[PDB]
Amino acid sequence: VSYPIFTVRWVAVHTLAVPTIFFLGAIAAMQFIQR
Amino acid sequence: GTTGERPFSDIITSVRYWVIHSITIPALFIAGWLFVSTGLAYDVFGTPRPDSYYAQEQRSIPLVTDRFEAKQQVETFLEQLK
Amino acid sequence: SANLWERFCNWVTSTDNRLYVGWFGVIMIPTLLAATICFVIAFIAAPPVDIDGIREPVSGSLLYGNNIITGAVVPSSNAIGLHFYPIWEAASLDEWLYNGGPYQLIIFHFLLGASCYMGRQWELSYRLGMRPWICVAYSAPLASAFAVFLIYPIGQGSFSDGMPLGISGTFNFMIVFQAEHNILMHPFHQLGVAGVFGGALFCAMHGSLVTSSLIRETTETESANYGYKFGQEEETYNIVAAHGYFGRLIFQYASFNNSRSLHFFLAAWPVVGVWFTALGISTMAFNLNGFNFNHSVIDAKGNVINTWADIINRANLGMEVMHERNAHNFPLDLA
Amino acid sequence: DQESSGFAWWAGNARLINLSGKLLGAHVAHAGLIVFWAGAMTLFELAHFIPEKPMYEQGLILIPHIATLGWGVGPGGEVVDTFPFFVVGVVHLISSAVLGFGGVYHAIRGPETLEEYSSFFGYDWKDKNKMTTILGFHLIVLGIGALLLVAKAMFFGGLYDTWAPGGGDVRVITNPTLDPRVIFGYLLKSPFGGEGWIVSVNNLEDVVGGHIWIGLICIAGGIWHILTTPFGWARRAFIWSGEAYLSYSLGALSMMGFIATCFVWFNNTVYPSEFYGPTGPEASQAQAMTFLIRDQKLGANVGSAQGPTGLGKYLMRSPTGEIIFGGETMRFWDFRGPWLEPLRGPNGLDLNKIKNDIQPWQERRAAEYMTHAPLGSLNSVGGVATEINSVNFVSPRSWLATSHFVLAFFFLVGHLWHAGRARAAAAGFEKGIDRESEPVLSMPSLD
Amino acid sequence: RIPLWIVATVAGMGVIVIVGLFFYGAYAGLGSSL
Amino acid sequence: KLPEAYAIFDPLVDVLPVIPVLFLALAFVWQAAVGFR
Amino acid sequence: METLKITVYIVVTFFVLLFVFGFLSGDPARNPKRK
Amino acid sequence: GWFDILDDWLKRDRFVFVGWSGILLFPCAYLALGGWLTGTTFVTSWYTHGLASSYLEGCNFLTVAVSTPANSMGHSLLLLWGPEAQGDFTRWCQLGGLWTFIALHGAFGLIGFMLRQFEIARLVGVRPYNAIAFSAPIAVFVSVFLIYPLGQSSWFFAPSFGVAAIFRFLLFFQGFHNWTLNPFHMMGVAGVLGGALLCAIHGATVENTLFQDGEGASTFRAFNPTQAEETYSMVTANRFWSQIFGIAFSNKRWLHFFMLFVPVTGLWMSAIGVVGLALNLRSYDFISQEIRAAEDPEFETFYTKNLLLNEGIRAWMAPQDQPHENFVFPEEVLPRGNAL
Amino acid sequence: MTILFQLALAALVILSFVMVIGVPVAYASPQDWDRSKQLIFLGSGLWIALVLVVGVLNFFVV
Ligand code: CLA
Ligand code: CLA
Ligand code: CLA
Ligand SMILES: C=Cc1c(C)c2cc3nc(c4c5[nH]c(cc6nc(cc1[nH]2)C(C)=C6CC)c(C)c5C(=O)[C@@H]4C(=O)OC)[C@@H](CCC(=O)OC/C=C(\C)CCC[C@H](C)CCC[C@H](C)CCCC(C)C)[C@@H]3C
Ligand SMILES: CC1=C(/C=C/C(C)=C/C=C/C(C)=C/C=C/C=C(C)/C=C/C=C(C)/C=C/C2=C(C)CCCC2(C)C)C(C)(C)CCC1
Ligand SMILES: CC1=C(/C=C/C(C)=C/C=C/C(C)=C/C=C/C=C(C)/C=C/C=C(C)/C=C/C2=C(C)CCCC2(C)C)C(C)(C)CCC1
Ligand SMILES: CC1=C(/C=C/C(C)=C/C=C/C(C)=C/C=C/C=C(C)/C=C/C=C(C)/C=C/C2=C(C)CCCC2(C)C)C(C)(C)CCC1
Ligand SMILES: [Ca+2]
Ligand SMILES: [Fe+2]
Repeated sequence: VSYPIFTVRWVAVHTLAVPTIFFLGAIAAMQFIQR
Repeated sequence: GTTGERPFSDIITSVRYWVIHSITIPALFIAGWLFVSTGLAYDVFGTPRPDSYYAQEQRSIPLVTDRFEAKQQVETFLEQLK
Repeated sequence: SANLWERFCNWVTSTDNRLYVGWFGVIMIPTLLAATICFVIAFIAAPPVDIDGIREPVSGSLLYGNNIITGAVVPSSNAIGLHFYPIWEAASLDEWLYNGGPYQLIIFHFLLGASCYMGRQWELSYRLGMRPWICVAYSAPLASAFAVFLIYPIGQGSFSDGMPLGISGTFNFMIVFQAEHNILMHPFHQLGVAGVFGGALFCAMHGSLVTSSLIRETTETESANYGYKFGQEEETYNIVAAHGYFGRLIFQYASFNNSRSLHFFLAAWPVVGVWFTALGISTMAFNLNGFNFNHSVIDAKGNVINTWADIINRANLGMEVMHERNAHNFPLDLA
Repeated sequence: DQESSGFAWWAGNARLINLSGKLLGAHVAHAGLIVFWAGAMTLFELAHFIPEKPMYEQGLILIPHIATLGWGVGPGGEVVDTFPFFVVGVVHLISSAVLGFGGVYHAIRGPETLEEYSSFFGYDWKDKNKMTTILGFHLIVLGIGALLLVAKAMFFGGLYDTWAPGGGDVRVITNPTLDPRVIFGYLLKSPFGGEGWIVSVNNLEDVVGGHIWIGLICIAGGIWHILTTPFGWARRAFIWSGEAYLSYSLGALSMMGFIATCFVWFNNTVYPSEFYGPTGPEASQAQAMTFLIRDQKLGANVGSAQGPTGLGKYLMRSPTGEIIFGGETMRFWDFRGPWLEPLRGPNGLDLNKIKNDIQPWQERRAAEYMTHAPLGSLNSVGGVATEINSVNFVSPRSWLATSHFVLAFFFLVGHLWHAGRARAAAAGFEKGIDRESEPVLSMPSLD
Repeated sequence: RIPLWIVATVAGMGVIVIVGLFFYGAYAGLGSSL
Repeated sequence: KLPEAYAIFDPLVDVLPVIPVLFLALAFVWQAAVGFR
Repeated sequence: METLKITVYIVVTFFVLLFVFGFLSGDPARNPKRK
Repeated sequence: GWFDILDDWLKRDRFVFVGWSGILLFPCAYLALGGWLTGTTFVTSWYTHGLASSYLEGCNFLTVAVSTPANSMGHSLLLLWGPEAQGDFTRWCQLGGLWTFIALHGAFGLIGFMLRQFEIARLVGVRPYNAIAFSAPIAVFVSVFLIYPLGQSSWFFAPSFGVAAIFRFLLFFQGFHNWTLNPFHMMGVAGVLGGALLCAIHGATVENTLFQDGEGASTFRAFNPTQAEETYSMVTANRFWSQIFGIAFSNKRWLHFFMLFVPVTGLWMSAIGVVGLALNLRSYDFISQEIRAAEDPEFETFYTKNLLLNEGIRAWMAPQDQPHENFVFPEEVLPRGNAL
Repeated sequence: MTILFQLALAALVILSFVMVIGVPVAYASPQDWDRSKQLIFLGSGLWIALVLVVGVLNFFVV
């Protein structure tokens, strides 16, 4: 089939995906903040 | 029933997908890592750095005590922090 | 005849007896009647019972100053501990009552019958040629009644501890348990809540959805219920129209469509979850308590920064301190 | 195998209910994970174990077992030589490769059915006899194992003895308790307070004698079975199904699982407490010991001292009259331990002794225990829930008893699950009610 | 192209790592008790 | 207390206990590759 | 008080007996059709 | 005229339905779950209360939260551009703006999601007993996170969006309101707790009453997602229970309505109760008991016992839990048992 | 002596690792189950010897 590349669902799946990873990276960074 | 639009099983399996994301994902991960790493996060969200809760003494908590003049109050609170 | 025993065994096993007395039921029946009858009397009339070890008798019965909400059957004494205190071990009923004899009689009996009640919940299924496992779903509550009435005491060393048979003393068991184990902060309870909270959530869903897709078979001026007939041939609602909506509420695959796969998720979620709380009480029975984050997040100089975990503990101390005011002689609560 | 032919993926291992060859590899491979563990973990313990720091203060649970058998301990459980530990740990870690090799092999290369590959090893579930045989062997295998203990005690080094006359220390038992009376007594002893059940056993003579009295019973059975078949009632009683066989053996374990959770939580003898922490009641006892001493050694007259309720802070009586320790501890007046007995008399804790026979070794041992009671959080933070951080510790006695109640329980659930399934797979309806012939539909209504 | 059973396990072991780095953070971290 | 010689294995010795968990996890990788027949 | 102990045991034994035998009485048998 | 062109677009059967309702449900919902996730890892509760409430501070999943605003704030909406924040986003974060932000957005988010259940239902043509059922949770959240506080002094006393930050809200209630003794909470429980029992006894009854419609054991497949005969036997079930509990269903239509009424009703009673605690109109004591215990010092019931626990919970907690009150309780005042 | 021993014990590690990935893939891959028959026999015998070697070498060290 000829499925589209950018759909409404893609807008959704990214609004939660992009922030998350951004956070998982930020949060993974704290593990080294000390004193 | 009615099954529409680009499927996930396929998309996850698509070589193009990882081509595209094996840049984006870690990009975000390192982008946020720096958000904390740089100490930017702190300043964005007025969150105290381990060395900024009480100035050497003041075993007293910096508690906002009134709306309206609330902000000016917080400012001076950081002030005292020397 | 044909030797009454042969016959007896057929009645006991009758598949068509109003109430299925079974082989398990041969115990469940007298055990539960001893418990239930002693409870009902104990709760109405019954002297104050020296619950803790001291001599500060607590009255739980109605005729002694209580109402349904405050009344209860008080736990056997602490001086008794884990020792077996039946009526014949008392010098007189009065002794038996003052020391809390009724409790032991009532719980050992309820736990015995409630177990056979679990066994009975299998026997009948077998006798009816149906699949088993119903009795395994009921092992959650039982496991919780076992934890709270038998396991917790075996750990702590006395039946004086271990939830008392009464509405308000049940709240007591809790408010104290917290202070002693910080349960709200234990994985097993949180799973207990996800189970009990979740269970309800889904009970509303299932009940909701189905009701929402009943097939029009009644006027506007007559119950929707009449649209169904006991034992009727086929289904009574559109399991596809149901999924047709729920699927679209969240998203197609984030939904059910297989009655069997849906109904199992209904009996597994709360059962698995409730099992855990039973395993929590049974676990915290040996003093592996909830999480402890008191004085974490310390700052740069060493000042303790306090997190919500501390306001918690602060309220827990208050409990720890006032509870059993006259029963302590030394610094640490190791019992 | 496949689903559209066997069972279902998440039910995989039942696809092997009839493929003994593989079902052997399953059993072998697994029986390797256990050894592997026993081994891999003992070294993990040892690698961290600190020669002179209480074992209980180091999260050990395997080494403690080896020590109790009398291996590298000496007086008071002094951890005299670590080697026996290293030794035991590795042997297992290797024997895991062996067993591991068998499993992987027997469940892949080897025949997936012992049918013709060897008629002696092949087996039939319903074969109400080849089972009684296999059982028999194993029943003998266990017996040899039990007797091994008696050996380690009566011949090779002895075992640990908290009750050691001189004081905790390895001791060679040479007077096993023979005689059914004493031995079997423990069998029908109430499990309730005071008279404990099997969990009593306060001396190694009995532990040893009791085991001697086992093979010479367990093997006696291992034979009787390789030489017979279930009688009449036996057959018209149980369900002879592979799954059903499992069930019975499932409940078995579960039942013991509790008997164990109780043992490690109450017994002082076969769990030294010098290697494990102090019993729960033990610690609640020692806090009184600690303060009956501190206050006496300060002017107080403990015998007459009267507390807030009128019971006497330090000493009060039990329901049967014995003089015990006061406070909530009135519930643990059943605790018996080395450090305390010398203060006991014929009517209970004697005053004269207490008043002037309390050696320092007790005052500090009593202190050690009250500060190492079985209390802590999940994240291992020793003490009451309201305690502050530092001193992370959780008694082995807790960890053990806790884990096993979970296992023990779930297995009882497991028992029902299978005993209930195999008991209906037999009558044959474990897949649904027969539309065409619903038993219910042919039964007189009750109304 | 890329198999499911290989996209999974990779990601799976992946999250086991980040969630493990988190579990390490419990000790040593700021949320440590030292 | 790991005899000196072997003390070059500390790091390894430290990880061995977890291996067993892995098996259950590998058994899931297997079925995933076999498409959960 | 002793008499009460006797009674109870007699009573408890009666039922414990019935239970054990009742199952020994070939329970598997009781069901629609034991395949 | 284009309204329709739009309506058409919105009501298109996509992966994730949208709808007019979605023009509200998503803008908010996300925006709320988003703020939580933010505040949970980045913003602090130091100027508001006096604790670390996020990850960046050292808190873990259990101990983190988006803690309510200072008491001195009042019932102020805390609009980023309002008298307080004065537009400054960061300070907004410090005074506790993130709380009213989550509260209010989540609020309209539950309004949105219900309209959805009502929009999708109208379309797909089914009865709306799922938007009706969902009123139960609106009640809970609308009374516990909105009404309650509006009845007290400020927002500072509302739950705080945190795991422990809630367990605290629990104990506080037990300690100051003596909630567990409230008939309305009791019903609340009786419903959540029994709604769980229904949701598990029914699930098990169905699964162990299934007819055989397959050959294997994994009977999940035996169910044709397509119509026809019931998959289990209601007749056999009704029989089981009736002989093993005396009572038993026998009207799938009633059974499933009960399953909607039980858990829904109980959370409603649960709500009414709290609407009461907003005015401190609690069910704290039984006077008949107090009068007796005042006069006779030997009268003790599990009732009185629990009341002392409360005295303790308040005495020791209050201080660090209500900073704006500058409480100072000398050790000699702290009520305590013996020894402990 | 330790050189010998360490490297000896270190051999028993890599060989074991190799066995582990092998034997399985071996038994599982009929594609030359005649070649591995040999190979495996090597690993097995060799492994055992290695163990026995390290056993004795341990004593010359500790
Ligand atoms: C004593 C050993 C034992 C043995 C040999 C068996 C053997 C069997 N079981 Mg039983 N079972 C047992 C104990 C045992 N069981 C117990 C104690 C329970 C209660 C929980 C069950 C519950 C049970 C159920 C519910 C079912 C079986 C089934 C089966 C059969 C198929 C096996 C299978 O489906 O594997 C596949 C296994 C898996 C899907 C993976 C294991 C998954 C568990 C839940 C994970 C636990 C892992 C670990 C402890 C937790 C991880 C850490 C956590 C903190 C994240 C097989 C005959 C099935 C059957 O067909 O019955 C005849 C079936 O449906 N069993
Ligand atoms: C650890 C315990 C365990 C064990 C011993 C077994 C054993 C077995 N399983 Mg079960 N299984 C388990 C857990 C276990 N399973 C769990 C948790 C699940 C749920 C996911 C299943 C699900 C399952 C299914 C769905 C099926 C089986 C089948 C089988 C049998 C055939 C094996 C096979 O097909 O391999 C396939 C071969 C491979 C792809 C190779 C796997 C790699 C090897 C075995 C490991 C090597 C180990 C180690 C790394 C090396 C040591 C080497 C050293 C000694 C030199 C075998 C008896 C099958 C069956 O019933 O057959 C009729 C089947 O269809 N199992
Ligand atoms: C490894 C364990 C083991 C196992 C699994 C078996 C299994 C079996 N034995 Mg063997 N046996 C063993 C060890 C074992 N035995 C030993 C060590 C000996 C001593 C040499 C014997 C001596 C022996 C004899 C003499 C006989 C058997 C028989 C049997 C078979 C059926 C009998 C039966 O189970 O009745 C189950 C029991 C009852 C119906 C009685 C219930 C009533 C009692 C009094 C109460 C039990 C209550 C308990 C104490 C409390 C806990 C209960 C719990 C639920 C809470 C069965 C295959 C019989 C057979 O068929 O011969 C081959 C037989 O006649 N066995
Ligand atoms: C125990 C907690 C509990 C939770 C977490 C919960 C959750 C949910 N229930 C839903 C539905 C339902 N629940 C129902 C009955 C019940 N639900 C109950 C209890 C709960 N229900 C109970 C007791 C009942 C009575 C039986 C019904 C009848 C339905 C549905 O029809 C519906 C569903 O579809 O079923 C699956 C889903 C609605 C999604 C949504 O509204 O998006 C819109 C809103 C969003 C995304 C914003 C969140 C809004 C809130 C106010 C903000 C919270 C703030 C943070 C995001 C999170 C807090 C953090 C914590 C640490 C405290 C959602 C998953
Ligand atoms: C069938 C099957 C299965 C299973 C499996 C199993 C169960 C396995 C096992 C395995 C095993 C069970 C293995 C083992 C191995 C071992 C080894 C390989 C070892 C080695 C050792 C060594 C080497 C030693 C030495 C040393 C020392 C002395 C010191 C120093 C250090 C060291 C460690 C080096 C699965 C699920 C996957 C899937 C399906 C099928
Ligand atoms: C090294 C060594 C040794 C040995 C070893 C062994 C024996 C091993 C084994 C191992 C193993 C045995 C491993 C394993 C691993 C695994 C893994 C890593 C897994 C993973 C998984 C995952 C990640 C999954 C996922 C998923 C999901 C999430 C979803 C659904 C689907 C799936 C399932 C896909 C010795 C001792 C000699 C010494 C030296 C060293
Ligand atoms: C606030 C705000 C805003 C916005 C924002 C947003 C919208 C955000 C978002 C965000 C997000 C959206 C985030 C996220 C994050 C996430 C995370 C961080 C996650 C994590 C996770 C995890 C860690 C997991 C894990 C697990 C579990 C739970 C279970 C199972 C298993 C596992 C292990 C996998 C604005 C500008 C308007 C304004 C101002 C305010
Ligand atoms: Ca190390
Ligand atoms: Fe239903």
